[PDB]
Amino acid sequence: MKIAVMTDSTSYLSQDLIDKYNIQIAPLSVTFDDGKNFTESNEIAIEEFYNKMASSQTIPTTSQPAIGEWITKYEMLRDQGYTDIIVICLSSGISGSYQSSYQAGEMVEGVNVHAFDSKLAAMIEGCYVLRAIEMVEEGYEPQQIIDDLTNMREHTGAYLIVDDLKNLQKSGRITGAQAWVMKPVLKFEDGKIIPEEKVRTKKRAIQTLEKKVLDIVKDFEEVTLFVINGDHFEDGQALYKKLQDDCPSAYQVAYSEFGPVVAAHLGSGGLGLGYVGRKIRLT
Ligand SMILES: CC[C@H](C)CCCCCCCCCCCCC(=O)O
Repeated sequence: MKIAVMTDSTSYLSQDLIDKYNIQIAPLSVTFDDGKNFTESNEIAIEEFYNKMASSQTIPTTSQPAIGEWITKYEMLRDQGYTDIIVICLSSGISGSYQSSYQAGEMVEGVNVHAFDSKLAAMIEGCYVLRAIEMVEEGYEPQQIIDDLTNMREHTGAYLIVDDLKNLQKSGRITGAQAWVMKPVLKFEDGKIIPEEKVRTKKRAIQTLEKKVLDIVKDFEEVTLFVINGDHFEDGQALYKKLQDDCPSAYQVAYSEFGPVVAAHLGSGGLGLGYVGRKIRLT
């Protein structure tokens, strides 16, 4: 038994971790209104993406990995001698990437695929990859890893804000906000993005993100927090610095950013605060 762990590009793992653990990536893509298509990778300079998105009369659209891209990746890992593949996917609530990876796993011969619906995105999704790789090294079997990740998902969540709900509304990735067709605070709930509160200022929304999350993770035996920032540098920097001041060092507090595919749906000003009830290995 040789177990591989792979994921899609929206887990936004650093190239260092991808290189070190040889993590295969099924990439998602972005398509701009001038017909220019782009595949997600760390090669992309993210400020260049925000610039083109701001200079687009029409919001760009995104694509999940086609089912054939999952298949090709599964066959490559099988043909390298892997018998089992753990697949960490973007939330099934916002993308078909998981169901495609699931269906692709049924269709590929000679290797066992264990697709996992992270029910989130970005480096919070990435944390499931890093937990899976850690357990593989420790000798666990695929069902034990899927069981552990499922328990991890019960103590994992995220809150977030955006400058303008237009991008989420255009793509249909905000649920239950038909009345809004003030500053909204959103959260993930069973893999979908819903409104949580509405505050008067952006600064109060950022303080609200911290309070919501700290109130939750206070009861966890292990805590990892991720500040995941968009195109406004000082917003993520302000939240990250304040968390380092307000949290004990027993909390793991990390920083990351949104890639093009997620940025296309949030628009400018996206800022997330995510939590995992585990001490995830980030090295
Ligand atoms: C701290 C964690 C953060 C709060 C996470 C925020 C994630 C926001 C996701 C926006 C929606 C992306 C849909 C991509 C669909 C891709 C497709 O299938 O086309």
